Amino acid sequence: PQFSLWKRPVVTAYIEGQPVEVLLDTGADDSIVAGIELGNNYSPKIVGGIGGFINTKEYKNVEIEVLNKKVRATIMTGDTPINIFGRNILTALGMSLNL
Amino acid sequence: PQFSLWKRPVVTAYIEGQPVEVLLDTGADDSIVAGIELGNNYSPKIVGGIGGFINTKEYKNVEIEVLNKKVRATIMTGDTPINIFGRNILTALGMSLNL
Ligand SMILES: CCC(CC)NC(=O)C[C@@H](C(=O)NC[C@@H](O)[C@H](Cc1ccccc1)NC(=O)[C@@H](NC(=O)c1ccc2ccccc2n1)[C@@H](C)O)C(C)(C)C
Repeated sequence: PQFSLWKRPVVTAYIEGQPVEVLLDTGADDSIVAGIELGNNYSPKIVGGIGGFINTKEYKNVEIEVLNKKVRATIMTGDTPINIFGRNILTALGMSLNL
Repeated sequence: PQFSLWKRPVVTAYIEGQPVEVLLDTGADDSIVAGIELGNNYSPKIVGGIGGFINTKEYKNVEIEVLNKKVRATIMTGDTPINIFGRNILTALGMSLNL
């Protein structure tokens, strides 16, 4: 699957079985999701954007299913308007930017 | 060119002859750059991400040479910690996201 960027590259993934829409982001070093419960086992992390900082709850070894593919990675959780799949997940999946 | 996503997909662009290092970003709707004087006629705007928003200057029909191509597009200027080329530019170069 090849995505032209005319529209945002958005897909449906299941995080630990819960379905969500995520933006596949080659401009995010990290993945951050909002409104899903991931559990008690996390670490406070502080994160940056264009806008400014945000504090997140950091989950590791999270079961992800996206694009007919199974991965495990670090998910952070927080106040994010759109949910984002960064370069850590993208790499694990085998995606690439082409020209 | 293909960009594995292991490291940030960064490249050298010339914006009106000035060289710049930029982020190729599938999760950026707008293109935003710091430290170039693009001049006088612009339009007052805002740009936001994670953490919040910032004040920008919107210029139109800027000349850019990147990836061995020549485009003309809108670039904002503002105090971004990293220069970003969003989907508006990527779409002009004919870049795609693949798996
Ligand atoms: C360290 C943790 C990670 C967390 C993502 N942060 C980074 O890797 C830093 C990194 C970064 O923040 N990358 C993510 C960026 O790619 C984010 C992703 C995104 C999309 C949509 C909504 C929110 C956020 N995009 C952006 O910052 C661009 N934003 C948007 O396209 C965008 C779209 C819709 C929105 C709706 C409401 C509020 C904000 C909205 N922002 C901006 C350039 O125009 C730098 C500063 C280098 C670009």
